Amino acid sequence: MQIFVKTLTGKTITLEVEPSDTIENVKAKIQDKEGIPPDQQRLIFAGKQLEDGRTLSDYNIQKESTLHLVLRLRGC
Amino acid sequence: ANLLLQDPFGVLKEYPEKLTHTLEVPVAAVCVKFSPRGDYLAVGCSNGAIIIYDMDSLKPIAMLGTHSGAHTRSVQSVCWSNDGRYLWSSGRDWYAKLWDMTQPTKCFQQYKFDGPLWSCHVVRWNVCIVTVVEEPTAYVLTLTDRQNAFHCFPLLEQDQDISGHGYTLVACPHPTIESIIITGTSKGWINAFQLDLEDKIRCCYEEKIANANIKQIIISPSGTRIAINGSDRTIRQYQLIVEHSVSIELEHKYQDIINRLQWNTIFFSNHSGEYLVASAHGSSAHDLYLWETSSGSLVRVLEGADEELLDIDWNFYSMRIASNGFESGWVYMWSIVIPPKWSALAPDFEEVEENIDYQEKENEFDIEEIAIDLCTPEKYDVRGNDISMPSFVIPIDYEGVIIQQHWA
Amino acid sequence: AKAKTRSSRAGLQFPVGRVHRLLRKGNYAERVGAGAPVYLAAVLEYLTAEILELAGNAARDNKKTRIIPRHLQLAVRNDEELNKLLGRVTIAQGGVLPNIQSVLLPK
Amino acid sequence: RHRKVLRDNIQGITKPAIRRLARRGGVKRISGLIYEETRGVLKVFLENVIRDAVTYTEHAKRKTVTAMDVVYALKRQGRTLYGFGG
Amino acid sequence: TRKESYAIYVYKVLKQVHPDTGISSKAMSIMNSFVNDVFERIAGEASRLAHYNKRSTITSREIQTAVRLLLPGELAKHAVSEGTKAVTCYTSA
Amino acid sequence: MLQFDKQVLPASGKISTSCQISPDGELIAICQNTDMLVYEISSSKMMKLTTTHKECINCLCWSPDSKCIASGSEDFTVEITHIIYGRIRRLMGHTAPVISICYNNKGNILCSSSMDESIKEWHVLSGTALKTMSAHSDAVVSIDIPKFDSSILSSGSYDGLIRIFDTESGHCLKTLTYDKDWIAEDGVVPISTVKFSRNGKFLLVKSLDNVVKLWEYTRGTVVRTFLWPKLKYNCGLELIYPQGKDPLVISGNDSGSMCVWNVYSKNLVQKIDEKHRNSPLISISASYDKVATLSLNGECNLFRV
Amino acid sequence: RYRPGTVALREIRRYQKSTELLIRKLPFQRLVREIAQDFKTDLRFQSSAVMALQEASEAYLVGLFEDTNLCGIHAKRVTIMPKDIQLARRIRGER
Repeated sequence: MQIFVKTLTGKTITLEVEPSDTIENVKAKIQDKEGIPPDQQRLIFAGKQLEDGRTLSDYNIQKESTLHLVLRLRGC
Repeated sequence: ANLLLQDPFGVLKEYPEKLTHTLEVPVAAVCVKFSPRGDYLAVGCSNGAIIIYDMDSLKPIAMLGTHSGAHTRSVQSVCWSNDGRYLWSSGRDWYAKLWDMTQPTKCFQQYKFDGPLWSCHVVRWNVCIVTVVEEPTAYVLTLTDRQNAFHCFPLLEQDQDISGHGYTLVACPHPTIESIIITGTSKGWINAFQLDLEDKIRCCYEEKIANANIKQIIISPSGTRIAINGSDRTIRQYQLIVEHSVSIELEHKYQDIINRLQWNTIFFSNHSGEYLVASAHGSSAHDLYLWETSSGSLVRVLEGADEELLDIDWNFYSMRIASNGFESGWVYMWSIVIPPKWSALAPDFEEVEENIDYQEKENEFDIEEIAIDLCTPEKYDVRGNDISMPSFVIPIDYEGVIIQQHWA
Repeated sequence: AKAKTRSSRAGLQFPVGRVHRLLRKGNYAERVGAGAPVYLAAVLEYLTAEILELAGNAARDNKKTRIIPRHLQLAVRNDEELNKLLGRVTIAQGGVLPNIQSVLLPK
Repeated sequence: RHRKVLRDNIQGITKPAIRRLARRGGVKRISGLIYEETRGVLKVFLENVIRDAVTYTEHAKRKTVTAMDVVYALKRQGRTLYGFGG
Repeated sequence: TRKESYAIYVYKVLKQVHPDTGISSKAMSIMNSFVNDVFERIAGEASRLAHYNKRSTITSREIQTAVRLLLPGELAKHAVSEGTKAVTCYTSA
Repeated sequence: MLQFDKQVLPASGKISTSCQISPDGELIAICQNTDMLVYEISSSKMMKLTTTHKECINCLCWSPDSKCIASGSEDFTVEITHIIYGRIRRLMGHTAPVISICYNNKGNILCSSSMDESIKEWHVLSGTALKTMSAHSDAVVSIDIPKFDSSILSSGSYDGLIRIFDTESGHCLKTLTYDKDWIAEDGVVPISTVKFSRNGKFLLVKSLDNVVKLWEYTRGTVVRTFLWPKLKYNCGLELIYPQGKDPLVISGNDSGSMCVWNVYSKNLVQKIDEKHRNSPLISISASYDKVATLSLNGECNLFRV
Repeated sequence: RYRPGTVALREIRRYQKSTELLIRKLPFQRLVREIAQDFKTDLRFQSSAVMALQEASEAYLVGLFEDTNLCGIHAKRVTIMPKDIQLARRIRGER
């Protein structure tokens, strides 16, 4: 099923995931689409920061939701 | 804390960058310490006051020290109880006043010491570790069941002399163990004494890091990293491991390379200490620093104030940085400043920042029984905090409010 | 950022190879600190960034893509504290700031 | 020991003093609105020279603003001063 | 012959603030000769300043007193901040 | 599930506007014109009190520790008075009348409405003006704070709007419906009373067409509606708290008929009509187990699970 | 009683012929410490480095008044005014 991982400054992506996918599985898909490493990613849903080991079903993520991604660029 | 649940998103950034507030406190102030929740800000003052502000309108709710137990001399430190109800406050009047906000201006109990005081740090609301001047042990002040006898157990094993290791000047209790308290000598050794809360105290760690006069020791709130502030111009963050048997190793060092200056105070972030915030010492040091504690580099610099800054407090519930003025006495305050949104005006508004290419659909030319609960308060907020353990609200002095309209 | 080409390590654009050469074959002092050309290249890049930003802004506000010296005078002299750094200097081919003193307008 | 932040010593550059200063500048009649304008001018001159006087000392890590540092502050703004050396 | 200038290094900063614009060569010779002025003005002042104090090394501490003198007002505070941030990144890495 | 315990007050007399039980659940303040009837529920004792106010006091707010009562009326007076020690403070700020106010959950910032499309904020001890909140287009009737934290301020008003504000910096934060403009329909039914819940995650609204809805504002949409088997009263609303699992919403009709809705369904189970049957109802409140009623004639009626 | 304006010319020649300092010392040395408060706190002033600031501020104001009085004369009058001082500073570059 389809999600948005719409990032803080204003633009959206379109991913294909399963609700049984891990967040790190979704964080892998962002990295395949952006090169941004999964350790610098925080995925936010209903204001709640989702953990790498948990699934999409755990957080009541439904079809065509908007997820929030907040990268932390290293350094300097 | 429900503002941030819909503020909306875009507030988790783990520092504040704009200074938003300024407590124009005329009587200059050394130490500042927020409440355990974001409610109040205690302001340790120079002339013996301890002003207590309500953080919501930047104006005080009381100034304790009227009825009993005013700190006559300058106050160096103030901590709070685990809930936010009591308040230990160590000053230079040789007293360590434990306050109770319930009976606000009246001290709960005090104790006369061997000299002036450097700090205090509260482990359980009664017991408190207090640093006597130039004494090779710290006299832990355990407020017993009887209010007259505080057994000042020496925080030192019976025969392990630390002459050549130094003199105890700081002690910060470990958060996630709560029985080990790490204490800093004056010649670089760091003693780690595990209280049994009997009085046996195992020396879990005694080691010199560098031949410096230790100024301040802080722990991350997850006890993982520990940073030390030497008298050399260096900050030494370690990696703390305890089950007891305790062990550290040098993760990184922090130094002013250009200006080559001293560090006044240092502070750690909420969760695991991903950020260190330090205040430099010399002239032209107008700004707190930030450090990515893993990469080791100077990530950001919080360019707010106009002159040196002494004490740093970081109440993560409000995500604020209180920072007292070294010169003016004024109390600068940074704050994560949210901007408004006009998408709050209507329930179908939307704020885009690009000229979006809306793609044509067809019909532009064509003409509840779910689970409802009202009983549980929310357990967490967007920062993962311990909300819904109801904080001790201030009791507004309702014995003296009735005159308080007339002449203070 | 990288490990070669010492400007890469500071993460700058202005070279620290060229600057550190030019601080020793310029006879400013005897021994140039190894930190010194980095800090000097950081200040130079910042000014070249700030003066190219206000130049480019005034180039789109006159509808043109590239930057000609008439934009550089407008970037400097309209600014409050870049004009003061460049007070005595004169930019070639670079017009004047338009102003007319008040009593010259009719009434 | 004692703690004073100064207030309004610019009123020490006195109305007769700005008159004597004007006399050496060769003027006959001084409008009464000069005496709050010269004070404005002087307070701007003193700032830029002290801010460079201090910046030199603060580099050399001192707490006394010595006479050569004042002179280098003047020498930098193209006011060179000749009775204090170097 | 090879006669070095800051032609490219100015261009690489133009592509970082305004990534769509270009620059005429006559207004590149200005920037080529603006930096060569601020260089010889900062390294000048930072070498009267290492000689009044009888040092013989241009450290990175002279270059920030020299910038806090020449650059006025808010260009001082910013170019100090972007100064120290770029020397810290040098030493650490 | 719920029944009548006792009626202790006689009906007629002066204008009865507000009834509020203090959160300790034993001290009730009946608000009439410039006099406060205090009724201790223990031995059904009585107590009379009088304020320094002049006109019809439309508002009432209890202290969270039951040690103060403040009130605002249409003559711009905003008075803060002690329950035993009398008048202590006063604020005097608004440029239009005030209808309702509420204390903070800390008791330190009473929120305060005006009718000229502006909510204003006061710190009680400093007695000055903090933040202005002027985002509305009508007489703003009810501004409610949740019982548990004091984070947010919901503003329902006579222009038919449900707009959530900020209390820290004071911007509007969420809207749940449309205005005169932006639909143009006659679906701009004004809102009479907005009430938060006990925990504060769900809102309750009562629009001027006697239809009560319960909003899940975090998601933006509604989950409950309550109708009776057009109004011209600013009648009171509450949600009763029985120790059973289902806590019932309560509102009053144009007449003195009060039915109680099963909130876990969308229907009723019960209706209270044996009291207030002469007089029309303007306000209600509750306590852990001691709910009062009111109408233009002040008959307070205890009930219990 | 002299004619108004002739004590002036008897006072111009007197000051121009001598070289003592025209601002009082102590009301100046206090002004320098007031202004040095902003840039650093509790400075000491090596006490010939205030004489180095009278002699460079007095000799600046006097060179400004020589350039003010030329502007007042140029506006066909003999009384300097603050709309002259602000001109002389604007022409030299200072303001």
